[PDB]
Amino acid sequence: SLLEFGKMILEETGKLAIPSYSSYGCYCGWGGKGTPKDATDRCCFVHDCCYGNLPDCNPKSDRYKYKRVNGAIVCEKGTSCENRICECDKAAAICFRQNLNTYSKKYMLYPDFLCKGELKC
Ligand SMILES: COc1ccc2c(c1)c(CC(=O)O)c(C)n2C(=O)c1ccc(Cl)cc1
Repeated sequence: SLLEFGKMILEETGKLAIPSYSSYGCYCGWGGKGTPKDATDRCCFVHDCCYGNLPDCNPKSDRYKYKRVNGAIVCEKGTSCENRICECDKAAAICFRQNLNTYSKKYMLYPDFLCKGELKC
């Protein structure tokens, strides 16, 4: 679920998901279109594609369980949808952590009109 994902993001990065990752670039949050602005935004593009692999799952609301094995995220067994949603969220949180060094506040609240075009998953 979005609330869990926000907690996983905060745990990984030390940034609050809202507002650091909820309106960032072209894909973090509302998403849709354009060339991702930077590595962090690319994390969000891939996460959007990951959710898109799961058209009959409901990632905003479906809760999954995960644990920490020392710092590593281990998705625990739930339903198929929950397992897959967890792996998508885990990857995004790790991606955000791996790209904190280039995270840029100038991309927060990035305007939709600067995000134009395709980019297939
Ligand atoms: C490839 O682009 C997508 C497609 C679907 C998406 C998202 C991004 C994000 C992006 C996000 O919030 O990070 C969410 C939440 N999607 C869904 O929830 C969703 C839910 C139910 C169905 Cl049936 C289909 C899709």
